[PDB]
Amino acid sequence: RLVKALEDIMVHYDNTTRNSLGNVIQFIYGEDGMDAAHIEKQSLDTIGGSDAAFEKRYRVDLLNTDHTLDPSLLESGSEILGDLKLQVLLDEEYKQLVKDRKFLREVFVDGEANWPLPVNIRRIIQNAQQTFHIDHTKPSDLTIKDIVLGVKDLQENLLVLRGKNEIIQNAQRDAVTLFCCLLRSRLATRRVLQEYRLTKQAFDWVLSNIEAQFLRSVVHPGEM
Amino acid sequence: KAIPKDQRATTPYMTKYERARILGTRALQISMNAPVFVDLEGETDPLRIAMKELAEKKIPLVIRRYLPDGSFEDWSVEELIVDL
Amino acid sequence: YDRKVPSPTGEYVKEPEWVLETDGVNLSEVMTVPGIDPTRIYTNSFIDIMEVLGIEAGRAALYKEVYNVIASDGSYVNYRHMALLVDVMTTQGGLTSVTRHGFNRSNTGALMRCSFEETVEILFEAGASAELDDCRGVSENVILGQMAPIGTGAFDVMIDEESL
Amino acid sequence: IFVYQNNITPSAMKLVPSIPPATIETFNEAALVVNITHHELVPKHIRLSSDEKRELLKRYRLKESQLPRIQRADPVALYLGLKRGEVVKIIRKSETSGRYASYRICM
Amino acid sequence: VGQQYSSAPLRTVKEVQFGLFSPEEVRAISVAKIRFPETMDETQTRAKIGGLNDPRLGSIDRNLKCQTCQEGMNECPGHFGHIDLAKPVFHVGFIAKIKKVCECVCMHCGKLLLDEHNELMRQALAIKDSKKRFAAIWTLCKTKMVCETDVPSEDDPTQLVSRGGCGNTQPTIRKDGLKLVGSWKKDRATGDADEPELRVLSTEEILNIFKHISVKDFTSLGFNEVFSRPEWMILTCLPVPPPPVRPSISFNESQRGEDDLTFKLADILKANISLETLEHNGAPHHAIEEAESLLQFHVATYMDNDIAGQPQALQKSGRPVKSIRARLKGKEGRI
Amino acid sequence: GLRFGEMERDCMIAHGAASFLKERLMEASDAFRVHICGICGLMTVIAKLNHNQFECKGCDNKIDIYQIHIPYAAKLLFQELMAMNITPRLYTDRSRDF
Ligand SMILES: [Zn+2]
Ligand SMILES: [Zn+2]
Ligand SMILES: [Zn+2]
Repeated sequence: RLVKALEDIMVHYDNTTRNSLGNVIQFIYGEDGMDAAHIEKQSLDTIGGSDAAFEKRYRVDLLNTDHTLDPSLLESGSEILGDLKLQVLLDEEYKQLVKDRKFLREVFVDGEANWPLPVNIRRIIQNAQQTFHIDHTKPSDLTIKDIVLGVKDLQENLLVLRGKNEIIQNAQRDAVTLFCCLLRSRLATRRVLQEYRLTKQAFDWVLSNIEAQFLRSVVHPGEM
Repeated sequence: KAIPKDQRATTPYMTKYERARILGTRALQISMNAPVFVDLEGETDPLRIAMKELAEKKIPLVIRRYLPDGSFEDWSVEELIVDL
Repeated sequence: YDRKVPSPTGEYVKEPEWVLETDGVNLSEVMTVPGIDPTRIYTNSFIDIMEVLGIEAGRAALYKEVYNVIASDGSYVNYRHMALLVDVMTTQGGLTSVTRHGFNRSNTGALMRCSFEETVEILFEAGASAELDDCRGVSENVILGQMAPIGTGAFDVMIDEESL
Repeated sequence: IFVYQNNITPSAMKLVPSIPPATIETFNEAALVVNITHHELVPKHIRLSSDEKRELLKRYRLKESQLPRIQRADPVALYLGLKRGEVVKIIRKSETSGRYASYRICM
Repeated sequence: VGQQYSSAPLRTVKEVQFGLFSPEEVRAISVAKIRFPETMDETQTRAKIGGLNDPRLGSIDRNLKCQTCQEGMNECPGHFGHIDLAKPVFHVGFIAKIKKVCECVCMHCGKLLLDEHNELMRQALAIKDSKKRFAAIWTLCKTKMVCETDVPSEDDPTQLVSRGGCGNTQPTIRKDGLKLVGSWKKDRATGDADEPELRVLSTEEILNIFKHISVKDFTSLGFNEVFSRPEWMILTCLPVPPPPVRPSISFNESQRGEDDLTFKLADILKANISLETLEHNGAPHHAIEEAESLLQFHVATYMDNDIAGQPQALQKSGRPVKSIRARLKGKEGRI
Repeated sequence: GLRFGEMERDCMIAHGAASFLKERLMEASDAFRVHICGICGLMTVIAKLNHNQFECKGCDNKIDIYQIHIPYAAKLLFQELMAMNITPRLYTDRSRDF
């Protein structure tokens, strides 16, 4: 009976899910445009633990001897201390991380952090670190503009919809919202330098892989 | 009702269904002694040759993608990016 | 019941709360009783939820119900599958069942699998109402000797006068 | 909007539709003691201007019959005072994407 | 297929629009007219007659000739025939519908028994299921039994509102085989208006009442102004399927042979003619009626064998039969 | 077992394997070639292939005409519907006059 009720529902080229009549059932398949065989359970960190922990983890205050990036994690570490213009970039990144946390805590009122999403970021990073034999001893040659502006640019490339009008572009921003929250928390500046230790080379490799895998995760029109 | 080469909002990427049908159409032709467009570095199995033609973007085929409303877009096998 | 809640420091903590479980349903009237949290009241009767809270709330509930029936055996099913089912049952504003409502249809074609030894009648009415067959099904297209506009056939292929 | 206590007379009820276009709505006090829109399972419905409606129907390129539907008497439509033909944008949280918007047209 | 050429662009069916064949179209496309209920031998001289199996329809004898379409018994897609009916007749498959439509519309002017003035009718009218809406309107209308002239407005019941003027009483229609019977009365048990009246509703009356139903009215019903007008459920011009449908078993040479459908067609044709030969020669009323219902019996059985009898009188004394619906019972059941 | 029924078909549909479904579900019946009016979806087209003349009277058609291949069992089923006063309009365009 279930088969009979859904048999005619297919994904069209507009990413819409419709029945034989042409009626819209889902304005975008699965509310995210993704193919289920390309989704994996991942942990949305931004959502868990105490705020102190949230701040210790993501907060970068170039204007504070204590809450700055130690000059050993970064090559240009010393000359970054007290940099007003960069600190403006780093505050944009933090306000966004704090919004994300609020947002997530509303969607998953529970507090649950592991949810199936496409592109396994942790795996991509474990690859980079092995591929470029990244030594956890020397400071990275990544710029703060490299990371912040880099992660910001990538987000404009994770495409599910392409329409050039206003409606579609909003639909596009919506569909990619949850994934982008995972993204921003995985590629926050302190994380990239303190935890992962990516070099400019490994990092640029990580960004293009995430885009490749993501696009490879979108559902194909014609899916029954 | 056709859409200009510009303004196509459909995927730049080839779908697994298109790849399956193109390879099958092309293979059928090769199975009937139709002219091949690549160098058979030893191949003899049609589908296997078709796959070779695809990789070298030498399949003169076009895909007509219809939209639920009736309009449609045209993408050449050449254009389509193949990553699956 | 234990309840995961944000503590003042930020981390989630368990905060037990008394809850009332009943035998019988009257959502509209209990919902209004003083002393409760009308914001969180619930019932496994997604039909009453629809009539009191609307179809969108009806949908959400129907998903919660289907989902429980699958979690009860520890089984897991990706969200989209149950979601698609729940949207179809909800698209027309009401809760449309799936366990065969119509004696003729659901979404077919006056050509697909001739049901009832009197297909004749299925065609007689299609004629009397000017039924328009979309021809997207598999059987209709089999009767027509064509391939269905699905998956591998949801687009056409053509020769290209471009290739040099 | 006419709020009453126990009920109205079937006679008077037929007195409602009688002054076009000005519409008249009725509510039984009881059905208002609690605001359903404040409920957990109820996502935000937002009435679209007929202008936003054309843009909607245009970009997705749909007939009006191809949109999901919402009953004229749906508790939420009654709340918003929806009129046959009007469209509501429904913005809900999603475990899949962050937010997902759907649309329903009043029948 | 068929190794020949046609400058006609090859394509695939994308949509199938169902509907009813109107008498006009059945003629517009027909090739022959079909009179003589016999075939082959015009004073012995075998061949074919301008009555059946030839006037234009597909051919036999390996003769390419076939309306200039040439080709042969393998490339020629049988051409359809024409055949006027002396009197109009119900199409077996719609008697049920025909009755219900009569219980919805007034049997004197064709005005729906319930307007947009009635509240329970508005709800029904809003439904989008040509199947369910019809059902809702019918259950609401079969109640009314007097084409009202004045109805209470959306205001004071004190004030009335006018509508199509035709106060006449409605009949309760019951079905008897292939005929519809109506009973009249000026209310139930009221003084000087007791007892009923039973007159059989003639096909001609039904036909004209339907022809007086407005586009809006029959469309609020499941009917379509272009593909399916109510009036067309009633037969006037019957289509004659070409030879490919109704074959002819010819064993080489000098032997009879024509399919059962052709036979049945003959009787329809015969009965149709014996009916006309009761007007050109004048005749009693009850006589022209028996003749009518005779035609009706064949046009009905020609398509469906499931009524009062099983007409199996076709060159066979053993008495065997076949029909179109039946033909599909092995073409709807074999597919 | 050994059959290929409804459940088996649903699986092939899910895989999106359309031609396989076509290959496996199509019967023996010959692929017959018919002509059709583009105005009325009927098989009332007179074809004189040597003279290149196509006419669908009742419609005044000679240019707006097409050709299609369909199993002969279909041609019959359709002509049989025409015999019962029912019209099975075959159209080449999905986009109606809408
Ligand atoms: Zn011919
Ligand atoms: Zn009247
Ligand atoms: Zn025509």
